[PDB]
This record gives sequence, C-alpha cells and structure tokens, in this order.
Amino acid sequence: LGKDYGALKDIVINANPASPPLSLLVLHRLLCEHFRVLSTVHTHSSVKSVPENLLKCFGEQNKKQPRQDYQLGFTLIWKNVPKTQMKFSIQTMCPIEGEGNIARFLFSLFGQKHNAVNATLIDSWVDIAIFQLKEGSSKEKAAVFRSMNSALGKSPWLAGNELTVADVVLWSVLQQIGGCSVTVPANVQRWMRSCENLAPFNTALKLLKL
Amino acid sequence: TLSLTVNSGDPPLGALLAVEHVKDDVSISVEEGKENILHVSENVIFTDVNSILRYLARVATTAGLYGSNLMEHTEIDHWLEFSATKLSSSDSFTSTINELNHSLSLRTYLVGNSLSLADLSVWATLKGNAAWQEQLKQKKAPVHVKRWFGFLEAQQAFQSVGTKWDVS
Repeated sequence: LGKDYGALKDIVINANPASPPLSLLVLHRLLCEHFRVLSTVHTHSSVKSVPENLLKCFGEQNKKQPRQDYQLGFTLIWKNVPKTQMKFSIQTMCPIEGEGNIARFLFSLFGQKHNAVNATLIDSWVDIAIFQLKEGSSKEKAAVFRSMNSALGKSPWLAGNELTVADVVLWSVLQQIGGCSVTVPANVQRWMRSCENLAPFNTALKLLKL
Repeated sequence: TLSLTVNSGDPPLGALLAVEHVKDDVSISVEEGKENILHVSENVIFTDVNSILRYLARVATTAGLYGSNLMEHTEIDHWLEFSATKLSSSDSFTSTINELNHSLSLRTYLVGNSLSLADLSVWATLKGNAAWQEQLKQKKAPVHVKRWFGFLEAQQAFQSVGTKWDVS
C-alpha cells in the first residue's frame, strides 16, 4: 500500500450499457471500502438512453463529501464501445481494454503481494473467466465448473486462502451468464455463497436489475 | 529446474521467444512434445500461452519483460489479451491491424521503450496470422506495424527462434 509513485487520480471507464461490467462495479464497491473515492456517472452523447439502475449505479452518492479528501476519482461513462475501456490522465499509458485487465489493475491497488506462481495462477483464472467462461459452449462452461470445483475443494478461494481478483471476475462473469441451464457443483456453490455474503458483491449485483 | 514442453507441430513462438530472452537468468529446458506445458514444480504447471509468458516474465527479474511499474504491467496485460482475442480472430483484421498501427505510431516498443511480453505476444501472433502475411506480400501492411515487425524480426533472438522452430 502507498499509491503515490507517479500519482494518478482520476480513473475513466468507458463501458457499453448493453454490457455492464459487473466485475468493475464489485471492484468499485471494494475500492470504496479502502479508499476515499469520488464516483461519477456520465452518458456519452453516442448513447441515446441508459437504464435508470445503470444511471445511478453510484447512487449512494447522497453522502456528505470530504471534497478536499479524495484519494481516487472513478468516472463511469456509458458509451457505445465494442469493449470496456479504461483511460488515465496520462498520455504515456495506452487505453486499457477488457474488464479482466481493468479488474487486475483495480485490485492491485489494494497492495496484495503474491509470488510468481500464485500471481500467475490468479491471472490464469481471470483469463479462463474471459476466454472460456464468458462466451463458451455449454461444454466449455462445464469444463470451467469442473476446474473450479477441483480448486475449491483444496482452498476456500480460487487461488488460495484469500479473496483475489480471480474470485471477483469469475463470480461476476458467472452472474452475467444467462442463456442455458447447467448445474453447479457443491464446492462452487459454497464459494458463490461466500462471495455473495460480502457487501460489495451483493450490492453491485442488485444494481444490475431495475 | 524449469521445463517447457511444446507442441512441436505448432510451436508457441511467443513462449519460445520468452524462453530465449530469459535463458540467461533462469535455468530452463525445452522438450519436443504435442502440447504446451510449463512444468514449474510437482504440483504446478501452466498450459495456456499467456500464463506461460507471465510466469517466465515474473521469474526473470533481469529481463524486464513485465515492465517496470503497475501501469506498464497493465499495458502489457492489455496487449496479451489483444493478441489472444482481436489479433487471433483474423476477423475484422483490417480494423484490428489499424488499431495496432495507431498505437505504434509514436512508440518503438509497445510498452515502456524496451522489449516486453507485449512485443513477443503480438509479434508471435502476427507472424502466425494469414491475413498479416497476405498484407505483407501484397504491399498493403500499415507503415508503423511493418516498421516495428521488421525491427523485431532482424533481432538475433527472433531470427534464432524462427530458424529452429518456425514451420513454414
């Protein structure tokens, strides 16, 4: 923890309202638990309308503001983009595309230190959520559940004894998978309930429906 | 030590470039095989190419392949996904290659002014993309991408991996 190497402040996220990034919302609630965050929602002029729940996903904004105080600025822009995108004040950093990459960045702000093996495992799970689970066949999804269930019989969270960005992204992607029935194995069921018991997880999930 | 098995019939040039740019820092052998497996230890293997690249970049703290800070790290993550998704589809390739060209217009390497996993990943994926080859031979490749791709290809590490492993 520290956060002032090259001090950046305002994080901008462009997201398509037809595809709300649930992992980023969960992450946003989590950051708020550790940092003083100033949160704003805009609608880019390339988007005609936006559902009310999405317009006010940062609604618990009625609170008195430190104003002077803010550590991080988090601006969500509903925009007609093909892929969720994060931008910074800095010209040197390219726009970051993909919620998995944005999630990795945001979770890293918590300072969690990992060794080579475990950091790479965490990254692996995020890739699986994005490249296999997000848009895979019924068979590809069944194979993900099997891997998760095996891992979750060995540790309480996907990468070990602590919540990591792996749990955030995979749980989120699972909630937005909607079309065809598949059945969840028992270690995955236990882990889902472990996730849902956390305030940031369930409040962000409620936001997604009216 | 570290052992990488590769699919000899379809080698992961990116991972092999990483092994090449890393060999002076960590002991690692390459085995012929029919799939990509990085054996780290008894209970630890990585089988997907981006995970293999990440792990190698992380244990080789001399090579600097995962950048020098959180922002460069995040840019490298961006490029790893770019090559695995957009650049692997050969679908809306023209738009994807034009995005890559735009990004390289003011850069020499993709991230932080030195060689990183971003370069290895995107280069390897580009070499294996038929639409890229069909652009080069037909003199339609975008200027900056051609410039950066030729630069890497003329490096001795790239020429060495190409000669040994590249199945024309």
